[PDB]
Amino acid sequence: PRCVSAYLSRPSPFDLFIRKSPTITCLVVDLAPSKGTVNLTWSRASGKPVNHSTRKEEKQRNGTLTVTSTLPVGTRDWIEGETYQCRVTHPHLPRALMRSTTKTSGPRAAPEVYAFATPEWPGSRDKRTLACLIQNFMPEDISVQWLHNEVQLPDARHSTTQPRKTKGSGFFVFSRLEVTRAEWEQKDEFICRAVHEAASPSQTVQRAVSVNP
Amino acid sequence: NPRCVSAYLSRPSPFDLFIRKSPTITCLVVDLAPSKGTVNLTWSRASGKPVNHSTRKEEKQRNGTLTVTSTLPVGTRDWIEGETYQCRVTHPHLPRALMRSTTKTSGPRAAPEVYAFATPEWPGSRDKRTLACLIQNFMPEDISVQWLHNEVQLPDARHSTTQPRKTKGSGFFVFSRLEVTRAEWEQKDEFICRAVHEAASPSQTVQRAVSVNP
Amino acid sequence: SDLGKKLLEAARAGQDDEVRILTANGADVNANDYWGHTPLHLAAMLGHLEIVEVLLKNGADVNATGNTGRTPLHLAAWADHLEIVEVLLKHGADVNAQDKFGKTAFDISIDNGNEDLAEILQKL
Amino acid sequence: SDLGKKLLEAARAGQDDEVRILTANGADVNANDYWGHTPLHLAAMLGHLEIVEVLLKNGADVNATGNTGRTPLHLAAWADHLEIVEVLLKHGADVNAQDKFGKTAFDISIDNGNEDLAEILQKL
Repeated sequence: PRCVSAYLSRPSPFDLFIRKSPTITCLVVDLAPSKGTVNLTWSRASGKPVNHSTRKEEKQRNGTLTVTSTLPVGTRDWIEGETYQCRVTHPHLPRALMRSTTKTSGPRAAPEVYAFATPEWPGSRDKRTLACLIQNFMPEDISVQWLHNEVQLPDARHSTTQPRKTKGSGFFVFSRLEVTRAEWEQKDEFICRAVHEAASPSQTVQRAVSVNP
Repeated sequence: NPRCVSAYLSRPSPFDLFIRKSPTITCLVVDLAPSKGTVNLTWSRASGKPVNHSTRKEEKQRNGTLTVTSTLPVGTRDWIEGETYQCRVTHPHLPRALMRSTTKTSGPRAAPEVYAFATPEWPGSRDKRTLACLIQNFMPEDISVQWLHNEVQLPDARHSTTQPRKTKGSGFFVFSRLEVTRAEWEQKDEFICRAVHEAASPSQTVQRAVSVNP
Repeated sequence: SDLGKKLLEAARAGQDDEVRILTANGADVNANDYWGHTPLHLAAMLGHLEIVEVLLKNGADVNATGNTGRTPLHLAAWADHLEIVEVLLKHGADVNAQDKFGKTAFDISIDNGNEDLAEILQKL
Repeated sequence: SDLGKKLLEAARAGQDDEVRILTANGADVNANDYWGHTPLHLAAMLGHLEIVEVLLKNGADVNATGNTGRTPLHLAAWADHLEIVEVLLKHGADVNAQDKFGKTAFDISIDNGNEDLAEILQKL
């Protein structure tokens, strides 16, 4: 059944702390194409002005329409706890849709980062897999990246899981990075890096891993 | 906040299917409005042959939701031979009825690679470690993961396993996490991450051992 | 004997490239699957309307014999795979073919309460 | 000075156990957050109607001074946190309190097209 839903994201810890240009995104899914345009309206709880946002539309495989708005937010404003609301307006829409977002609260705890290389498995031995467990952080907002030779790889190179609750109070996450013989041979140095608000200093924790130690 | 009743129909767990040889499928209906009368969940087979007695579960949710499930036992033969099963969901004030169907997932076959790892001792709790398991490059995506200590299977609730994600290639991968205690690895430092998967030969099982200490 | 076995798999899979490239070797467009179904059964149900004609093209029987008496027009009606149903009677699928239970195509239309299904199963 | 800082955090968090256990030490029910808000602001918006009264209980001002002029009745109206709005006028929240822009409570009711909001913002 077709049901329009809306999702409002917090800024990536990377964008927020590293690039210091945080954005939030309002995602609207399962729209019926050419049913007129959907309005996405941004607002602040304090009623102060919002920046210009970028809107993206893309017809989907399943013939739903997906619409996003990305709003740049002040680093100070966010970290100081501004609340931002996405309001979604549509013609064939009964109630309007409202998502809001603000800086996550609650206890903080910095991430533990562990990195691992798969042993050589038969078949492709010109490939290995690096994997990373980051766990026991809170809140759940985390950025993961991989570096080779101290330079960050394209995000598309790796897969990262959604934060799941640990048996305790924190969260954990896995990242997978397939690599090539060409890569680890020219330098067997890789880093799994996490960006997290609770990591001190500079909100970063990383761990090195080599294929052949 | 939106409320769109949705329905999900699962394939049998490879464990149930190949190991226990008592497969079941489950029809899950979410986001129902409680006490709006009862929802009908009706099972049927594409071949028109009889379905077993199913079990129905209802549980109100701390989000006002009502969740309803029906679990249907299916013949191992019938499933593996490609029977198709449908869940049909009927409701009072319901416009059009809901229908999910399921059949053995076909496509190319690929066995899982299983790699298991222990976390080094991290400051703070050093009476805990974390075991982790990467299973990857299997297809199709139906996989069961379990952990054993001393060759005996632990309760499923002890571990977390991820949803199958596509690898960069044709296969899938999955992560499992298992927190352990000093008491456990000290009495025997033997743990196994086991996968059950249709493509694993023989006997649909692949496992890997891991120890807290190198 | 051998070629056909592989075929049906894709008939349900929807490997069109294959499917078009299998009758190209001269496939048994009337193959059966451990349960007397032609691909046409399996196509019919899933929205592989991509390949549901590819069969009738290479001659597949508009009403095959499912070994529970069920001809693809049944195995279409099964699914709110609806546009698929339409074609079946373009060239005639038996409208009143009985399973071994005592069931035909028009039957399932309310077995699922499908109002559109009874609507078009009251025509040809 | 110190106790209050911790307080508001929970005022938004919704740590009721805490919140009830903070005025228990004699908390400044009229604390402000870097942006003149009492907890009452922060309660109002999020559905912490659990704690929105806990404040008024221990005396919180039914119309505090947000440093963008915004009194919690605004910060309620903001959110389709609707049942929350109801209480505000049970004991009177200023119905016509102006922000520094030139905006009040009745304002937001159509800023969001909220028909129910204009419905009950045309009463007391």
